[PDB]
Amino acid sequence: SMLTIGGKSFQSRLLLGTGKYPSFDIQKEAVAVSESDILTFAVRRMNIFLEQLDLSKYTLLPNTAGASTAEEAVRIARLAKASGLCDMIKVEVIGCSRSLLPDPVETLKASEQLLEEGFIVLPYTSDDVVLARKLEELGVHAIMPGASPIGSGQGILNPLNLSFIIEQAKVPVIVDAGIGSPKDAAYAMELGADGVLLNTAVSGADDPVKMARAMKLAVEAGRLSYEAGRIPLKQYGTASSPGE
Amino acid sequence: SMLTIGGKSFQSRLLLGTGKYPSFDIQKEAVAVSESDILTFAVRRMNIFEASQPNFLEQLDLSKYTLLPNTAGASTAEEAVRIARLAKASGLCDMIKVEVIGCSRSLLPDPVETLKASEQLLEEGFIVLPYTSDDVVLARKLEELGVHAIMPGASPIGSGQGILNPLNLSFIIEQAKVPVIVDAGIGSPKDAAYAMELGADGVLLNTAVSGADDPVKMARAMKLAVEAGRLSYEAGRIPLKQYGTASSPGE
Amino acid sequence: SMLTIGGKSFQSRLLLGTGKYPSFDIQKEAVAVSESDILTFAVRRMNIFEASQPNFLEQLDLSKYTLLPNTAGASTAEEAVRIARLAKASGLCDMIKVEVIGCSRSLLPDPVETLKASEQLLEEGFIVLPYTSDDVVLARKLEELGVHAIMPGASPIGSGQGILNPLNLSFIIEQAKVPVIVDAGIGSPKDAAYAMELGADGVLLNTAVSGADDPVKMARAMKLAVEAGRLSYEAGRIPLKQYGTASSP
Amino acid sequence: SMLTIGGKSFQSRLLLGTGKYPSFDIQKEAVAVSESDILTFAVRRMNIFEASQPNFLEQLDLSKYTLLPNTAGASTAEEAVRIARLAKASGLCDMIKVEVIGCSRSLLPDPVETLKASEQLLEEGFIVLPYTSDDVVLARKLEELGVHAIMPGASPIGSGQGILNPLNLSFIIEQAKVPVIVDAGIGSPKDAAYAMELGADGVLLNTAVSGADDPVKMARAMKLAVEAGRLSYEAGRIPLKQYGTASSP
Repeated sequence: SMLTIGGKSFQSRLLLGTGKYPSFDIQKEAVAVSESDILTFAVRRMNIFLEQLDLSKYTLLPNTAGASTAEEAVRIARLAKASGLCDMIKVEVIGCSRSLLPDPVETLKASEQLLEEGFIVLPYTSDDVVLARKLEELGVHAIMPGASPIGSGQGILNPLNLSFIIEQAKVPVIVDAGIGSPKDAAYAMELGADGVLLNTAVSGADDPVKMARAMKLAVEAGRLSYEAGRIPLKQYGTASSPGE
Repeated sequence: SMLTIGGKSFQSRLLLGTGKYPSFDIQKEAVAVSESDILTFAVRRMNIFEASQPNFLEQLDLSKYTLLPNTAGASTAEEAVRIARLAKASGLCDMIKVEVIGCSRSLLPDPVETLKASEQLLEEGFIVLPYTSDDVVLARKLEELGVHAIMPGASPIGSGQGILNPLNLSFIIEQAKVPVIVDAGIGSPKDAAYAMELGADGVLLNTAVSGADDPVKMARAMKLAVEAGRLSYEAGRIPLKQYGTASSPGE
Repeated sequence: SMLTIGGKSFQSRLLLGTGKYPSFDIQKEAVAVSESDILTFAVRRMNIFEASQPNFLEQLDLSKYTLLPNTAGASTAEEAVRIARLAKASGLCDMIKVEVIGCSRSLLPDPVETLKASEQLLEEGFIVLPYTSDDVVLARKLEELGVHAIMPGASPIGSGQGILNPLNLSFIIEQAKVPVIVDAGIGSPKDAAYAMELGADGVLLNTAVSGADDPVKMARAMKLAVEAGRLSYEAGRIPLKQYGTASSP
Repeated sequence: SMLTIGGKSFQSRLLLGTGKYPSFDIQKEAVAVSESDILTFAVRRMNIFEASQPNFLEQLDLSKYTLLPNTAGASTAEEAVRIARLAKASGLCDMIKVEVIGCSRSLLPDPVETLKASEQLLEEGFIVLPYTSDDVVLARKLEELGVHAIMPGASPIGSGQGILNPLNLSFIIEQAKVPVIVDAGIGSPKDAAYAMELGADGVLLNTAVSGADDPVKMARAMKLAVEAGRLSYEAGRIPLKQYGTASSP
């Protein structure tokens, strides 16, 4: 089924970040060739606290990057909404300055509060399997487990956990950041994810426009493969596969 | 600079295998949506070798593609040469894929026989593309014979495991003076994209597509994956963040 | 160095589970050859409940071990606390392993219930060691409650997969202010050794030893593996050579 | 069983290189604590090849070990044969490790020259052990020449990455009719243990030990790792649990 969040459907399963591109011209070009329908951005890092873009053609997913506690995240979200730049909110509460991995307690807390306030909520979380279900039980509109640490470029580090999260989900699962190249974006969709959220892997490339194109194709390719029923892994029964 | 083998250029970097699809209609549609320019097939298992088996490449306009018949079935260089000669005599050979399997369990290639068959076929005027392992120096040895491309396998034929040794593949691509096309052992788009991301000039696929529940859709998936991986390669992907933890000896 | 938890030291950094061995004779021999000083056991499945279940500690001279009863079987913090109280009242509790599984399929831990149970048991005077996931910040949240050790799993219980996310484990061990012991998901010596090579203070295993065709021999192997891994960590292993290939962006 | 090569038995399954230690004193104690019975060394780089070069075997009591000189440095089969002959004339050769590197960047072996050198040395009466890649059929071609052991690399020499293709190594070990010893590329105990867990008859290492901050302690760690891995192989480890997720097609 077409990616649907909070009752709204999207033709593109690729969520694109904005803000760290070399220039607005390159950013606008990248956004276009990506064909993304949902654009995400760090609210804090903006004048109100992305130009040359007709926001009327996109759904805005501002995030609370910079927040250390649920309270700071709620403050940022309320401002985004009041500023008219929020169709849905990406709850992001980083709890480690070194790894930049999310704080589960604060994410759980902020998600519950923002749901009570009427927001369409999408929490950025780790690949902790039960935690993901806990977030869903609050009533969030999507769950966004990270493939790996933000900006690591390592791709998905724990396919097994991601598989558990996707298979138990009752709302869309979108792999968020930690992506480095098309192979990672494709793998996420191959595992059954409903979409992928990318930012630095594209804006940080030597040629952002080309990479944005590559990611668009990779997400499509991975989704098609998932739907097509790929071949299984051949069983050889050697020592490298204990129990086989 | 698109894929160029033996002086001929190809718009598509995806080489598609034919012959094991559920039907000729599905195969035709798969070939079309893949946009592949080079079609590969095991000639030994076709009507031309014996009229007890249907022929592949059916319903296909052979004039719109470059044919890469392979010597699957050969156990020795001599058997490979026999197959190649017959394929050429039958008008189904533009280039030959030298495949000499030396293990019935893993289906991995025999290096000695592959080197032998490759040298012989080059002497006979063929455009030669050897299927080989990811043994780095072996790849250079093959190039030194004068082959027109080197086709290291990502993993064993039909394993569906993708690239098992990206480091070795990286060494092979970085030292090559002719195109490098990752051949089989591919299971999904992520693997095809990765090959291109490492710098491969192309990917050769068969069972991954023909064996999927929906071959036509997977054919389209692989086409997109190869294009995506190649684009990423050209675009200069971001590096890996260095955290300096014990999981990375040397930070 | 020497493993120290709650101020108590142990010569062996290998923690061993009891209760699932083929027999008590084998369990006794496996425990002995392992040289482990800390034994864990699921109180919920023992005789100290309603119906007479087996006494997993039968034939063992308990004066030779520090007891770490666990709350396996608990679905909520409340049930975990009750199990811990039971172990304490039965005189079989030196420290408590808090385990609250939240997924019947993966058997992965419930972070909310684990946080809750840990805080409650600390309030009740126990030396607390929570079993947790490899969620990095979660590990710190547990430490910040005042627990005496953190026990992140290498992979799901009984998976035999070994360490699935060494990076996350590395962050957990490097930020920790209490001992970090990799718990379960271990399949063979290579995994136990890796855990120690990453800087873990110890490893806790159960079925990888009890479920092997030769439990006693595997106990010996794990003993040697944990020792080897630790020595390597201390010896300063060689770095990864960099070739500058596309496979290393 | 016991590691047997050319009819000769060895108590230790750990083969150790010499000549790259911080000092001969450290080398001696490292070799001692490793309990290795077979020592390898690069003849082309020591005194017997050029008086201007030192003797990597100083202070060692060679009568306590079986000598496995290697042809490291040889770029062709001819050079390898020459090095082997020298080692023999110097009375420093019980078995010969054939090593013909064909890439200066990766240091990976030349299959053609290795095949050629092995054949020639066998003809000249040597007990031959070729260093090779993890090319599965290549390993068998070498065996079929009549060699006494096959030594596939886990990864490139000095890479410290451990075993990069366990599947291929598994095929090599399962098809072999002679001992298979994983040679170099090893970085820590987890790798040595894994090699044995896959069923290797032994492991050969050098810089992972000689290059550690504490070579003596690392030598001990590797001794324990090889023992642990072997014990696990024999003990019958637990299988990999299957969850039937998309991550396992």
